[PDB]
Amino acid sequence: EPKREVCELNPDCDELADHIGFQEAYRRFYG
Repeated sequence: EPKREVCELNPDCDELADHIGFQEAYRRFYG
C-alpha cells in the first residue's frame, strides 16, 4: 500500500487518515 506508506510518513496526512482513511487522506494531500 504505497499510499499508506507515503501518508503514514507525514504526520498531517496520517492524522487526516485517522479520520477519513488513507486513500482519501492521500488524495487530499498528494492528489
